[PDB]
Amino acid sequence: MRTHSLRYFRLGVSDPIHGVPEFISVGYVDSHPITTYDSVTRQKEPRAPWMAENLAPDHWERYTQLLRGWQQMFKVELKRLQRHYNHSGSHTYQRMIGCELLEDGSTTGFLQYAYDGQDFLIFNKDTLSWLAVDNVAHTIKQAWEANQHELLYQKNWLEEECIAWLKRFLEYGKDTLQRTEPPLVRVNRKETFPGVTALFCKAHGFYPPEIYMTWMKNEIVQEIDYGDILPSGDGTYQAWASIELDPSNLYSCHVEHSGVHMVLQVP
Amino acid sequence: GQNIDQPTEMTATEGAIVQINCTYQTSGFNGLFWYQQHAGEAPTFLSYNVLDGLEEKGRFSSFLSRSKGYSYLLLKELQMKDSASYLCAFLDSNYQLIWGAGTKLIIKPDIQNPDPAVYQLRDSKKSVCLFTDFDSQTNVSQSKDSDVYITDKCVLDMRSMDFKSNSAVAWSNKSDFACANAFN
Amino acid sequence: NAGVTQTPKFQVLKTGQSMTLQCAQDMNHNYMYWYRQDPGMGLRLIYYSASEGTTDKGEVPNGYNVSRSTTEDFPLRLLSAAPSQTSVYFCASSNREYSPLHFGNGTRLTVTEDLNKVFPPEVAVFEPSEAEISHTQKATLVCLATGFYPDHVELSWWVNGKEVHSGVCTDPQPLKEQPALNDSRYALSSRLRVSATFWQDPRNHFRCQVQFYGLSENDEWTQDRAKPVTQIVSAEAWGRAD
Amino acid sequence: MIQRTPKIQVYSRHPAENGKSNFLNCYVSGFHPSDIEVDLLKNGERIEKVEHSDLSFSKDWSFYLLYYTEFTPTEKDEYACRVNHVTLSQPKIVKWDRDM
Ligand SMILES: *Cc1ccc(O)c(C(=O)O)c1
Repeated sequence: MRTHSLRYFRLGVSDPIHGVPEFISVGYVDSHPITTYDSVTRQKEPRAPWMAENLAPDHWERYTQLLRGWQQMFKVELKRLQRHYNHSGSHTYQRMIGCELLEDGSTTGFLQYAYDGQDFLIFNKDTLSWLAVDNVAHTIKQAWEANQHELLYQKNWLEEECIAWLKRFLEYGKDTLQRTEPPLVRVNRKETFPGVTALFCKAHGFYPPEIYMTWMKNEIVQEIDYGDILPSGDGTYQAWASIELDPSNLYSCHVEHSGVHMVLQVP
Repeated sequence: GQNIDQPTEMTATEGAIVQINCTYQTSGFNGLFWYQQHAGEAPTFLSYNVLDGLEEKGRFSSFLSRSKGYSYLLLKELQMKDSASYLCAFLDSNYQLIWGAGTKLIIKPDIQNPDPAVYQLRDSKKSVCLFTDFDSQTNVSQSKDSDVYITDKCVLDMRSMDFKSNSAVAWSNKSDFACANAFN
Repeated sequence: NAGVTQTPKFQVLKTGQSMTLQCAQDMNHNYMYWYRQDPGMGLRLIYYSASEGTTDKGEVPNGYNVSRSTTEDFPLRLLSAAPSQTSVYFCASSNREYSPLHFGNGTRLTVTEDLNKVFPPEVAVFEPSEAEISHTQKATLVCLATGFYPDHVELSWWVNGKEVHSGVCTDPQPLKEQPALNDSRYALSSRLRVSATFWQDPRNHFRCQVQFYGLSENDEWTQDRAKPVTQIVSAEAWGRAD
Repeated sequence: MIQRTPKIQVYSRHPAENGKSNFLNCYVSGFHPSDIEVDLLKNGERIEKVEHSDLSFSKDWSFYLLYYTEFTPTEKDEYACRVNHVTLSQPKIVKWDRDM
């Protein structure tokens, strides 16, 4: 079994350039987009066929209305923050909320905000308190903490509602979200410079994107170069890990994916 | 957001305690509310519960059991001014606010010295009868005779003599109609 | 902040008439709501608005429309008055989809096939029983408002031309004078109880005022009887030793 | 105020082979603010048939996008990714490594 997650992001931009939406909301299950809304379409829409097939029109109609409300609230919140900081011109405001359902059935829930892409306010649903990065965040923290009913609302949403939505969507998208595409893994020798050979352990075609790749000696090798886990464009991912050789040890690439362990020893 | 139930009406005595129960069924829940609505007035916010347990402010408490789908509003040291409809409502997963049909709370005054009597009022240049000062355990039945009108029991507070009294009024156009017998 | 302002408080309509109920709030609330309240059921949502510039259907939108061109205002429009629309309407606002609702004072609305069914109250004050005075040293005045339709009245007591509340009990619901008829006229009773000494002082003037809500001075009228317009009907009694 | 310039990585869906149908990916990530322009190039010229994901959100508040086009690589065909962003005084060009 593996962790699954539901996340909703918001981006507000004040005085956006022509085109740039004032407001965007996108939902994700794991790495997959499931929902989109923005200030231009003013519609909440599925971003996955399995969300479209399983949620009737009245779902999208209702969340369309909620998102129009949240869009307006977001615009006011940013305008107020800009006033507090005495900032003119275009600034950004972001929110992320979500939950994880782990293997054991244990859960996490989180809610935070950024201003100009930097941490502003982080929720602690166990102490029912907000971490504020500066004086202006502390001012917002005070207002929010004085509303015990809203904090309790937030705790409940993160712990019960967010998890119930995640399980509903995981079932809808089961064939996409809970499948395994095992990696195709190979080892390349490359002379990177005269008399210097590097070994590349390369993986592609794998889903989910979480993967562990390391190099071992006969012990884990030090100074291992890592490639990012990158989307291949077909719903699968690719990644690599390299070492440079000294001009006698035996080296082996170790890869773990979705509960399968593989070793490529290079002779 | 399926169903919500609360009793149509409850009656309790001044100075005592009443627990108003509200049950709900839903897959999805964003909190349960109680509102107070005085006769002819707007509902006003009383309480919000979303986690399991008990909140108290003054003479009012609100309890929520998530697993049982159960809330109660507890009123202690009941006062005549607590006479009102109490509306239970909950938010489903989509913030749909689902309202109970309301509980009408009737408060009986504590009549220490009941002095029940039927009086005839001075006519205006009709004949009016007043049943007054009876104990709060007495209920006033409507008349059989369709030419004889009888109001519900009304509770009056003479703060000027720190005195409470029940009354009902009866009237008729009939030239054959006696106040003495009008209330049974 | 005034909270939610809803007008009018009372309206009678003929079948077929249109009507706008006004609702405004000065609290900068995003959410506004229209409900109807009918006996034996929970509030029913007609329409709501999540924000300035959007609106959506509630559970019973048919026969009604709304607009939300400003944050402050959420007018409800009855397109073509029908008897099934006889109800009490409440406007509400909330800061958010999950925060407490603030309600307006409501609109009691009656729709009749025929404005000839509208009648103002007759009002009469009945002076205290001499037997009550002697037995209790208290004196109960009764006020009777009879023969009115629709059941759109406010009964107040005035002593020496100032409104009083202490010692008053008014029936919470008008009674039907003919409970068969669907368009029965109504009666309402109220008591004011004072000390025998207060009733015995001839310096004390007692006044029952009934504010009735009916037709407008603007409405057409072809009955012989006085046009049954919104009007105050009152009766009075003076205190007296004896 | 902290701007983050994009990370720009160019690669093929599959191990490239001359005369073998593939997809050319340009993954632009770790940037803030969100406004970005991305072109795929073939011998320095803007490719017409290019698809992209919607703007995507990372938990560190930066954004990412994938731009890709169907192609068949040769030996003398140069592919690149050209990116502009407020952090870049001129568009940045990243050449495809033909998979080393
Ligand atoms: C569709 C949806 C549901 C819940 C939340 O919180 C959002 C958002 O935060 O934008 C969106």
